[PDB]
Amino acid sequence: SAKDERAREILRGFKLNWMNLRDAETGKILWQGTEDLSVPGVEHEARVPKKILKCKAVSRELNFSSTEQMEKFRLEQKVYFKGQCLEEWFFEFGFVIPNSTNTWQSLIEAAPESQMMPASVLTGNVIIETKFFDDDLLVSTSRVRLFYV
Ligand SMILES: *C/C=C(\C)CC/C=C(\C)CCC=C(C)C
Repeated sequence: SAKDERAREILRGFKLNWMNLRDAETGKILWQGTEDLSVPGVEHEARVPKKILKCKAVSRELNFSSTEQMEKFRLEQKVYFKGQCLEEWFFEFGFVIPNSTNTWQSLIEAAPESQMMPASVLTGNVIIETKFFDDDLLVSTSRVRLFYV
């Protein structure tokens, strides 16, 4: 109940300003999203360029503002393909200063994958469920359906 109240307070002060996917090697922006993907209760959509799938290393840039302080801001992202969990990502940011705006890049450094699922198969069939936490406090759960265009 106090937990519920604190979570809603954080969420009220929180905005995802933008998300970019970048080519980590060149810094080139491959996709820019400006919808607040952190808002719960709606299915958001992202139309990402199919060329993403052949990019050797993709950094995820999130820029977010928070009126509230957070001790351990972090994300859990579960990627579903046709209802079934394909992969899981966990990204910790850490301590967030009250009234701050922060640019956050995340990279999972791994071997590029030469064998991928077709864009035509992925598109519209991928949902990313993101849980926004401060430590163990769940602030928000959003869903984004991916199209590869
Ligand atoms: C290369 C990364 C891909 C295709 C997944 C990108 C993620 C999204 C688009 C949605 C991210 C959602 C939040 C940050 C809430």
